[PDB]
Amino acid sequence: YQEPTDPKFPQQWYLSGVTQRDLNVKAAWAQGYTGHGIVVSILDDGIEKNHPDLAGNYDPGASFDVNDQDPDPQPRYTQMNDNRHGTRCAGEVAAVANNGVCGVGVAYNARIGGVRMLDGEVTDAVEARSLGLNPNHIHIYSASWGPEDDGKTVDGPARLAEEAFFRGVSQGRGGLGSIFVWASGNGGREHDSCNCDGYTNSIYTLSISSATQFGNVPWYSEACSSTLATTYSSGNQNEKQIVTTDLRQKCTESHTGTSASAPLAAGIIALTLEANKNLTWRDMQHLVVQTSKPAHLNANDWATNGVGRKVSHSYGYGLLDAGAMVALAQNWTTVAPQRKCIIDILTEPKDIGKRLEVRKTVTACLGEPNHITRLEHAQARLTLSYNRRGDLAIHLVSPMGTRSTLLAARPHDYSADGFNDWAFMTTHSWDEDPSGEWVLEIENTSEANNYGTLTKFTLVLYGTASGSLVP
Ligand SMILES: CC(=O)NC[C@H]1CC[N@H+](Cc2cc(Oc3cnc(N4CC[NH+](CC[C@@H](C)C(=O)[O-])CC4)nc3)nc(-c3cc(Cl)cc(Cl)c3)c2)CC1
Ligand SMILES: *[C@@H]1O[C@H](CO)[C@@H](O)[C@H](O)[C@H]1NC(C)=O
Ligand SMILES: [Ca+2]
Ligand SMILES: [Ca+2]
Ligand SMILES: [Ca+2]
Ligand SMILES: [Cl-]
Ligand code: NA
Ligand code: NA
Ligand code: NA
Ligand code: NA
Repeated sequence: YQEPTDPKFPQQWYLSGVTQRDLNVKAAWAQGYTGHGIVVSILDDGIEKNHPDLAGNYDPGASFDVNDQDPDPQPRYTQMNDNRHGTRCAGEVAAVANNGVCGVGVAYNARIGGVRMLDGEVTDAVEARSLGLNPNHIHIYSASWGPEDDGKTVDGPARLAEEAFFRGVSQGRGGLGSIFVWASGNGGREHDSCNCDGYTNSIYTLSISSATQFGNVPWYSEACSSTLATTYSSGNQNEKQIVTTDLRQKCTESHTGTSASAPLAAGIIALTLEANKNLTWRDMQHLVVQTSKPAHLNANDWATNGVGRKVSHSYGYGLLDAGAMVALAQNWTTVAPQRKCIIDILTEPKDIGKRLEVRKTVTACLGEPNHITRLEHAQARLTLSYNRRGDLAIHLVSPMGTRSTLLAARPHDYSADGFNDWAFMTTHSWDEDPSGEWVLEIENTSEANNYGTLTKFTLVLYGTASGSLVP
């Protein structure tokens, strides 16, 4: 295998590292996987389709302009270079290799497009028309943004966008399901808690957080239980950043944030789909769970779950490992059809006060076609009132003892509107047997005499009843 000759490839430390602090992408390339035949679309502020490092891989069939309602996603050029982010992300996935320009994409032979959707009012329809763009041509969608990362917002896809997610994973990609890759958020300095973002909190999105070059949790990271894995991104000013294509036919060495991590994951997923084009949207999440690597990622919350995997709310199952992903994809057996077990927990509303614990022993739909012995995602769908929402911290403990943080305290969240059937999601009990006692904890983290009521707690289990590995 001959590694890329591009002038800035040596500066793409998260690929070309010889120190083991990288995404192990060269190993995938050396197995023959470069993204050939795979189609990725960047949902953002547009894509400079004539960029010298993107033109050779540019695919109009992966592109649209929902802001101006035309097929051409070219960015709006301004003095401050406002609409450059989509172009930066496109190059992370699929910048051309061995052409004397900038560096390379993770999947440097994949086809790449962009949806111009963020340069205008982002409505439910705009979101739905973007997520649902050409779903039998585009394999993988990359989205780096969502509701405001101000640490006080609770919002997610409205009706059309949620319908687009279910249509995508159900009928997209020939029935195998669109793969939606999401950044878990940039709200770290606002103490944001990312299950409050219904896009990254969705089971239908494969959610990605960031690690700095030295293996630390960056200032901008949000912790939450819905995150699945991690890719490198920026950190302090002694740590390197992401190197990629930039607006006006330039390169950049200063692409940053969790919003730079999701495209790298999308590229790794593109290599993996080249290795096995029959992978379903759920198969891809299984591969990520099984192959991601905690080693050398620093966090104070690494915990071993019930099947022996380390999980963190900052990192999910750890750093993506592209060589391992493509190796395991090749002979992967398609997972069984997805089951869903609905358990309405409360017999009466419960006063929260200073602290509430709800314990329930469940059989996970024993005797039914939705019996689950092998969990994938789990949700605690909660309806509650509270006088100051951000004073609440919420945890969910599985029968195997895995304590998922569903919500951390959010000091800026002064809302008195509570949670209205909010489906807090955790990935940390993946492959556990969910039969047994679940424990929900709601606590007032403030010394204030806060008050409210939990009126509904639905435990929703997804998964299967076959195919488990030895822990
Ligand atoms: C009841 C109803 O009908 N309820 C409609 C709302 C439902 C909730 N939704 C949330 C939402 C807001 C949002 O709002 C924005 C707007 N704009 C940005 N931008 C633009 C500026 N950019 C500058 C970057 C520069 C500084 C740089 O390069 O650093 C940052 C990102 N981000 C988020 N997006 C998304 C979204 C983003 C992507 Cl990607 C894909 C999809 Cl599907 C949805 C979603 C808004 C409409
Ligand atoms: C894809 O997987 C399905 C489900 O196991 C199987 O029926 C089908 O034959 C597979 N197709 C290919 C081309 O491998
Ligand atoms: Ca246009
Ligand atoms: Ca190049
Ligand atoms: Ca957030
Ligand atoms: Cl469902
Ligand atoms: Na965000
Ligand atoms: Na997700
Ligand atoms: Na444990
Ligand atoms: Na059990």
